[PDB]
Amino acid sequence: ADSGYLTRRLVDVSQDVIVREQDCGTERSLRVTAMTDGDQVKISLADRL
Amino acid sequence: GETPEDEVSKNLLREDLENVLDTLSPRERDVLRLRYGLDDGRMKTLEEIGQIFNVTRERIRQIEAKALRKLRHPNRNSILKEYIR
Amino acid sequence: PRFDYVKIAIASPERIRQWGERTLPNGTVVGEVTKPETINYRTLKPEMDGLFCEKIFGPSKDWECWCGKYKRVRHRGIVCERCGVEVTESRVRRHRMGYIKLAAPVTHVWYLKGIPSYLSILLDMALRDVEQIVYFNAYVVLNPGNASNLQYKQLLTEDQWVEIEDQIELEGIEVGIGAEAVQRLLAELQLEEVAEKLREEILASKGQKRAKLIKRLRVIDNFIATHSQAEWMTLDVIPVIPPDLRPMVQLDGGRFATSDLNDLYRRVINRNNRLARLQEILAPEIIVRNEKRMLQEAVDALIDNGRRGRTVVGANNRALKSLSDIIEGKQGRFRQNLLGKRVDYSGRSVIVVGPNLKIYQCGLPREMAIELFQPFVIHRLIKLGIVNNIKAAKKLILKGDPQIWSVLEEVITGHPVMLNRAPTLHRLGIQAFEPILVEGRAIQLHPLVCPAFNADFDGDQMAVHVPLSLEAQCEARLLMLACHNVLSPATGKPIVAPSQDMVLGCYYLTAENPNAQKGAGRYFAGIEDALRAYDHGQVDLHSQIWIRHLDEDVVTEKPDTEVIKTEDLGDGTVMKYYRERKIREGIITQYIQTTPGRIIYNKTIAEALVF
Amino acid sequence: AKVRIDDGGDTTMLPGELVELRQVEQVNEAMGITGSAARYTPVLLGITKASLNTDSFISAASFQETTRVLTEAAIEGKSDWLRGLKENVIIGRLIPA
Amino acid sequence: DLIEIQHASFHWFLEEGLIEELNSFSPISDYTGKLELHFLGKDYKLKQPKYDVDESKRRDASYSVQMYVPTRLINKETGEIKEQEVFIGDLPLMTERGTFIINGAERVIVNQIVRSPGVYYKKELDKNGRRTYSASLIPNRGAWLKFETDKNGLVYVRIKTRKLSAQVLLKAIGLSDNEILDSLHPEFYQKTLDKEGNPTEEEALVELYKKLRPPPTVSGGQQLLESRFFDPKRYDLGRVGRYKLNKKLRLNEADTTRVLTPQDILAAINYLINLEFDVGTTDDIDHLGNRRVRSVGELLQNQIRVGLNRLERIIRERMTVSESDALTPASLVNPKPLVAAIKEFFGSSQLSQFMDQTNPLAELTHKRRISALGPGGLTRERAGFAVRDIHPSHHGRICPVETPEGPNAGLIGSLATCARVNDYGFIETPYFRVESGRVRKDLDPVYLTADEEDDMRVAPGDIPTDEEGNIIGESVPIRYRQEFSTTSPEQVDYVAVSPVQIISVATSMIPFLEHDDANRALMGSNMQRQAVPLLRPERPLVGTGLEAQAARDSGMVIVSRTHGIVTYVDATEIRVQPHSGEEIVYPIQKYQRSNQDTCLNQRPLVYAGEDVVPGQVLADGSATEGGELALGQNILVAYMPWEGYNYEDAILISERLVYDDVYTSIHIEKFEIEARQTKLGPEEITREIPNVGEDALRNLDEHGIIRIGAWVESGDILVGKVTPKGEADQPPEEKLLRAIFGEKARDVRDNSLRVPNGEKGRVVDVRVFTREKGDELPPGANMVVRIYVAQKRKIQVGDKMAGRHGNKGIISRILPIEDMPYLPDGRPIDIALNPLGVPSRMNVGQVFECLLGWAGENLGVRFKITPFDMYGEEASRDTVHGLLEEASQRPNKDWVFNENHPGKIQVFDGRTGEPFDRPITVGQAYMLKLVHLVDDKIHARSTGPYSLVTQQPLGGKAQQGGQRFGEMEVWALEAYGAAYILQELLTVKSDDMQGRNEALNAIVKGKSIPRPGTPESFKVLMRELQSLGLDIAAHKVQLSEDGESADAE
DNA sequence: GCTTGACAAGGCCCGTCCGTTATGGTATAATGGGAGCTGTCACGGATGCA
DNA sequence: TGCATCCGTGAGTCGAGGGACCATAACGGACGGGCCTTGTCAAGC
RNA sequence: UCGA
Ligand SMILES: [Mg+2]
Ligand SMILES: [Zn+2]
Repeated sequence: ADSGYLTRRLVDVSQDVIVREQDCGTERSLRVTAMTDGDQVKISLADRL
Repeated sequence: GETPEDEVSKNLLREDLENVLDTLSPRERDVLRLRYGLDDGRMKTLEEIGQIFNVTRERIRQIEAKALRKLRHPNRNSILKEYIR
Repeated sequence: PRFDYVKIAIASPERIRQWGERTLPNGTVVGEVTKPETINYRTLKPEMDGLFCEKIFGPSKDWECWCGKYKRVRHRGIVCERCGVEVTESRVRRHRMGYIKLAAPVTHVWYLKGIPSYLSILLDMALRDVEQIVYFNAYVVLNPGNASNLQYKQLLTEDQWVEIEDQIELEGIEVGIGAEAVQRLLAELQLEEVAEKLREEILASKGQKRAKLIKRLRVIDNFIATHSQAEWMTLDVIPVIPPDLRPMVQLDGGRFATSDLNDLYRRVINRNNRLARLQEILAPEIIVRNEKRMLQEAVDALIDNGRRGRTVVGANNRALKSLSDIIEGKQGRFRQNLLGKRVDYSGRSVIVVGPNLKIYQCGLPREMAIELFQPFVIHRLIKLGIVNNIKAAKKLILKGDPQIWSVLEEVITGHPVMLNRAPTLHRLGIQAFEPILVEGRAIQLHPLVCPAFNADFDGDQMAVHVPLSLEAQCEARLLMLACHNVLSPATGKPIVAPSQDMVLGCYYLTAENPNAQKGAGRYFAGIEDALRAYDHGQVDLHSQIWIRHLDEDVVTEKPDTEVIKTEDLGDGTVMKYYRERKIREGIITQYIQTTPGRIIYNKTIAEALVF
Repeated sequence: AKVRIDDGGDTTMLPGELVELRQVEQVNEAMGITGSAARYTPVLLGITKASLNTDSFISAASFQETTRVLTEAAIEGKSDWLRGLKENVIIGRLIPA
Repeated sequence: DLIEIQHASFHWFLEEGLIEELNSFSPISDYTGKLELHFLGKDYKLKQPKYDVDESKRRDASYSVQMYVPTRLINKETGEIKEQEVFIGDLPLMTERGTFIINGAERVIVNQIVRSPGVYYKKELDKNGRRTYSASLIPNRGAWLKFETDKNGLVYVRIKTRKLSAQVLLKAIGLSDNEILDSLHPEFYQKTLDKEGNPTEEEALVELYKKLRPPPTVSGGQQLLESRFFDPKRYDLGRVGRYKLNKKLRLNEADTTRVLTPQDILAAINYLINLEFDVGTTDDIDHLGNRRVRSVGELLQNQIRVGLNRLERIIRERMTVSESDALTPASLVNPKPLVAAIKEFFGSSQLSQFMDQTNPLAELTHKRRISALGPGGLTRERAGFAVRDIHPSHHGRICPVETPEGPNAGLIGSLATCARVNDYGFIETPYFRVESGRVRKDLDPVYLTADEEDDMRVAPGDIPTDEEGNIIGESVPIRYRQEFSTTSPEQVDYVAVSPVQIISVATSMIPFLEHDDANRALMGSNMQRQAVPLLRPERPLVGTGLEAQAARDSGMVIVSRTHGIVTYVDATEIRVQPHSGEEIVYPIQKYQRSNQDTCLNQRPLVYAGEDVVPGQVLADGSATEGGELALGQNILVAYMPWEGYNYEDAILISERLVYDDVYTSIHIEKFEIEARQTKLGPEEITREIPNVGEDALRNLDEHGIIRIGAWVESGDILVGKVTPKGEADQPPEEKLLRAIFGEKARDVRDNSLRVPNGEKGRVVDVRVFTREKGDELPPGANMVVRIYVAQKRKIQVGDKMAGRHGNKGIISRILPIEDMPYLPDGRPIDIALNPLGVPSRMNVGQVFECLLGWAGENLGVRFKITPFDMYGEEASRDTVHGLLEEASQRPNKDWVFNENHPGKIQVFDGRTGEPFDRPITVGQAYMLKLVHLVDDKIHARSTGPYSLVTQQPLGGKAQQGGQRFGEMEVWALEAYGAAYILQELLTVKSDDMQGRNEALNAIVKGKSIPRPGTPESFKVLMRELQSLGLDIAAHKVQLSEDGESADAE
């Protein structure tokens, strides 16, 4: 009952997100690294790229 | 309300009832259409067909008596056989 | 038709009566509901004034009026001069709306009791202050001019107004009560001039109450851009729903199945006809004030039952269904009739595991396929010349002839069928299959699509859907087939894979049994020599077998590149010994120590990836 | 994606509303050729708050608080141009995806 | 006896419950005082019923009796006594099985658990502040007393409304300043007496009326406070409310039970003040000592109480308008508001549930359900995590295993085996006394009523004991104050009487319960209540021994009572003679319809000339073998994977289970038709129906109704009924077609009762109930025909089968006996189960059951193993492997046991004849056949009925409904590229009166058309928003034209 | 190839007949209503209370 | 101007099953005879 | 209420 109401709220907030154009021409980027949770790693850099 | 199974076959009845009427005479087909209410949405009596034509009574009755007699014979009317409900 | 955008606005009283009054070839219009009577008790015909009237909403039967003498299809588009019912179709009753003319104004419950109470924002009052004027609990000053101590829009109690009545100041002091004073307070507003009055109060001496004047300015600015009036928030004309949206049918036992909208519509007209009766015979003012308070509560319970006051009930002690309680809930018109519908050409059954089959193929029983593909079988029967119509085809289907199942076999070839299991978490819970007629009464599902549907064979039922149009068949095949859904949409990892019973068959096949060798340490000539030795009783499944394999791409657990136990033959030829390989260097030959179970596994990938 | 604009005296934009950050830079760059004013503070909305502050009143009334969305849409006079999903399902047309 | 919460509750109502309600209702007076009416409740008649037990089920009636009381109508001035018996109401009686018959359907009354009346204290922290203590004086019926205590020594009284000071209520009831402080520490009461004033006896009733009812009156303040807690017939503590007041507050007075004593309110304040001084106990709401249960004797006492109050208003409205004398007392009592009060409780209340009659195990379980819902219990939304968990006080009272999974997980419990409810409504458990480390198993138990928590030390029934000497173990695990500990055996006080005392009567039928998981034992107890009665049942070989007690208490087993000699036995009756009018007849029902479409057949067991004993089985039921219960069959099993036919919880059976009538049940369906009264003309049942020839008029006896014993198939005519029509609105196409061949249409319409799709069987009961025959009919009906059709269903592909350990599954393939694997003696294998589901769900007891039943197969001894042992590892492994060695010592059976692999043998393949590489565990499993058959899950629809408003297809198997394409199903197609499939599913398949006609015409003609119209559900929402006062419309944005579009017209 | 007198069949039309139905009246005196809510948890505004 | 209290808003998807009384005048459908209207039959132009 |  908690996961069903969470899935419904995620649909209506992102229902009009359709890929319409091919390119926009931006210059910003997102820096991604290895997801390390302290001592051990969980997601490597090869799995995020 | 009526189911769409009876409204679809009502439209298929028009495709087969007008098939046996096209093989008749053009004067014989005109009598059966305006009498029962085909292609106009309104039922007309026998005297109103006699006033738009130059022929008086007792002719439209014997034309329909001749039109209904030839359709009962088992000749060129084999598709109107299982329509009896 | 085709439209492009939908616009919603506040309905003016001239707009509500536009839907009510309709043009009729006479002197006056007849589209007003004046009586609370619905139908007659003796005959099942409605009355000439009421909520189910035929002179307002249209004829009950097709091409037949209420009084008689017009019951043919010849009269189309005329109005009977004796009764007044237009001779037309019966589908016009669900499109015509009547209206109820009130004798006193009534505030809308969505604008008063709502959040953040837009009626109290425009009046510059409080929530409890407007709620005391409405429902007749306090008086509001409408003209405090030429008075000693009086303010504009000041609440007065019942004991405070009778003291000013003894003092007549000595001028004209006008007060008001009910919605007649709120409508007068909204009609004398200054929406063009109050907008510039609040803008000079924001910049000078803002304080903590700057957001209060900002929120009031947003409501005033909306009434100038939309060209609306502030007095339209009170209701003078009440619209009426068409009668097919409040249906009144009779059950088998003789009782009638009415709706809760008919009981809420009757409470408005019964309290409106009593108010017109009390205002005619010059009733005492304590009875007219109590009658207008119940008229305010009847419309507010009709719009939103239980919003302001107590929830009214009927015969059963449940809550009555108002106009707003059919669209907001989980069982409303949005979440049960618009976003989700019950479809035709559908069915369901339990599922069983079908082995010895393929992907994109499902088992479909014969008595369920003859019902889902029923318009497709009937079309093939007339095309082949067996029958001539639908009545000859439907009698041939329900009879049970063996020629019908030969027609159904030729129809479903190439027709995709979408399979579906509730609940649908991800998008791979609805996949299309090519059905085949199987023996039994359950759906033979493939075991490889079982992690996709999250289906287990302990009571799961799956819904069956059949497309109709030619564009829907090409979308179910090119985009929704089960063979094109190997990878999951969440990650990049596949989900079509051996899961439970085929992993144990492949783990035992490529295992190492150190007791049942039966001929280990034998040299065979290639891959095909070991497959021909497994059909005989030569080698077991886990025997140590040297296989001559000239390829270098040999992967194994704990791989190595070092060479141990280097042995040199004659004429310079050196043997390169490994842990699992045996290469004759100068590469001449190469022997691989393996099991015949790993050769059958490696042969299966060769005949499946190379075609 | 949204921002809370403040100091509005030229464009009909009261301080306290939530508009997209791309729409503020589209009107500020279009007003720089004339010369006017002003500031805006970014806000973080939830998944149920950003769903009700959209440009469509049909998509917000079918989700949650039907009596509150239709009251705001009737007073402000909002208009739905049937853009995006969850409207053509209710209308009965093809989805734009 | 296992049914004592239903039999002893209705017996208390017939002698103590009905007498107490009529004594409190009497006497009544008028407005002037002319006459008085008083009843004599302890002399009622309770006359004979009208119909039989089996007759009331087929006649659609209720097994009820008429209630008559003698009534003396006296007058004050003139001396006259009018004695006359007046009819009171219709009371349905409890049958011999413990059930009621309401409208021909058997119903039970589920026992509802609520909170006990009394005072309960609770430490509450509303915020990060001081410690506040609250109170709640709960009565049986009336208003509540909630005493709270804020900071700085302020104790308040809240009587739903705003709170008020403690001195306002304590002085208005009548008290002095010296009678409060003498029985109170009074230093804490000075902080709440400073900021409260000091009111007198009359300076507190005025201020109490000003805050509760906001002019004050000196007479209005006394009538308001007395009507809440001191007036009769408006406030009741109950017999158990007086018991909980004298225990918690330690009061000296007792036996008040009617009026709230003002000295008890002073004791509740004194206990609340002392909680700040670190003395006193805080009560628990989930403790079973504070939670009561009520049954039919208590729930019926509240329905007559609210039914006699409606009768008091009419009895006072008839003795004032009629100012004349000489009137009969039989006309003063109107039975109509009291008849409708009893009929609402048995037929329209939520707590009166439909009885599950699949097998005798579900009938016994449904009469012992403990549900926390009902009119006065809890709510489905108000249930939290604490109320659904297991309390430590549930040890032996409520079953911790048997509960339904899903929505009602923990709210609907089940009573344990040895549990018993006393007269106060608390569950009790028996215990044996232990004296100096010796279990005194010589006398009766103690039956502790959950008072062993803070006082006694209780050991379970698992400790090794000696033969009357001592206890063997040195460390005995016990439970003391809801915590487990191991103490000395000389320090314990009580011990349990049985190891099955914790589990219920349905969980106790699972052998080796200690080896199975608690999650799969929850499913194994629920699947046992869904097993159908087979044609020839068979007793289990690994039974627990408790099946014989559950068969006799179900009520479907004929037992002897006379200790006589059996004389005559046939298939209908058993005639014996009693000895130390001597010929009694035991009737035997043959193929009676149940509530869940099963059979209730009884078979004779005894023979002529045999001595019987009181308590001996004379005739077993449908799902009952000789003596014990039998819900399934003992057949061979093998834990081996086949070629994908047992992949994910699937079952592979053989063909031997089909032709040997194994898992073959009889299902009796019932059809209904009625010749009602149409206002155009009366309907009658004829044989000459139009448009039906001789293809369906073969089984009618010239009356329109079928005969007995006629084989009906799908599509036949059971009752031929016609209905007159008066339309006369024929289309011009049908008028031309009829004018050619003649055959003018009649005024009747065929409304014959027909057999639904996928239904067949043999007709066994064609009982017709018409008027003028001695039976009552519903209004608007001329002839009521009831048809009972019985069919014999074998086991097929798609049926759901399960065992006693939660290993459910669905059969996917029925193989012949030559394809199944076979044992080395040549015997084939019936079921080839999958061993992969065993170690992932901890189903170890099903391996112990099949390996022990295989030892009992070769020996023929029918072991009875009780759960919850004995020596560790010497009682489960060496019992099975030790008894398998004894079966291998026979000279003909040497292949049964092997030394290398003990619980395995060598199995040969049936197709190729070669042995498998590894040995496979075989055994005799006990599988059941559930009610989830493949015939009840088949549904399909092309085009059927539609809805009334939205014009959408309906939903339901019995009314040709369509499958719902919900919101989660749209999101999958929206995530796909299927835009044309989404538009097709929403327009031409639902809610379009025009688009459905053109789409159906396109498939028959062969040319599909695009562009469907606007759906009907959007146009309904458009008219509903316009009726809310919102001017909503659709426009067009075309060039120099902004016009509104007409979607409707 | 069409036409005319004759013989009933039946739908509206216009009277009365009686069941059905809306409306007004009855004179001792009578003068503030009952039926539940009291075991859900979290968040966001709106009062109101110092 | 910040801290308590109260009210309104949400809380999974499919399927099966069962379920006071009376007097008096106005109003309207039913029945019946008269009047054209309409369908049909046998010869004769 | 009962199935997933
Ligand atoms: Mg499953
Ligand atoms: Zn008319």
